[PDB]
Amino acid sequence: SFSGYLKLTDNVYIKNADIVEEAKKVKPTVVVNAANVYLKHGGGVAGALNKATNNAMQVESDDYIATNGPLKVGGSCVLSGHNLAKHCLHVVGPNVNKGEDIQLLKSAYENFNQHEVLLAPLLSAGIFGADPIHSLRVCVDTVRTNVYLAVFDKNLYDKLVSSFL
Ligand SMILES: O=C1CC(I)=CC=N1
Repeated sequence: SFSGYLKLTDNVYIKNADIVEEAKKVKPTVVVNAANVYLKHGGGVAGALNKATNNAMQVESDDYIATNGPLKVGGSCVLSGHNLAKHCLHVVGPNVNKGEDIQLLKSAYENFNQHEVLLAPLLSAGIFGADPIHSLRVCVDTVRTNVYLAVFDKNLYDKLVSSFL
């Protein structure tokens, strides 16, 4: 299963790792994508996960959007995990850089509760513009299922562990 994770709470674990590399090594049941409402996997975690699937995630996502329309901010959808996981839970955290409401971060993390165990990034962190310390606090206070957080940035990882209440 997952290795080298630091236990934060009863159910939240954290590691300084590239989520693509974590997914290829573990091949978890669920890998969470930091998605936008259009499932346009351009940059950040989404661009990286999609590129690891040789664009298969984008092809599948475009078919999903053609059929169903866009997701809601705070919403999610379950798609194939391709070569990374059994499934990919595409979760839309609020993008602060696009003026979206940070209050929706709790709704976004609520999606994780429908899955027993997940490999995930910190929602709304990185290019989404929210404070990662706040995202980790919402995560531990919202997610009740087992979440293995992969934090790409080492300096951020250290700051998150050292400041965790
Ligand atoms: O290139 C990337 C970005 C991020 I954020 C996580 C993993 N790979």
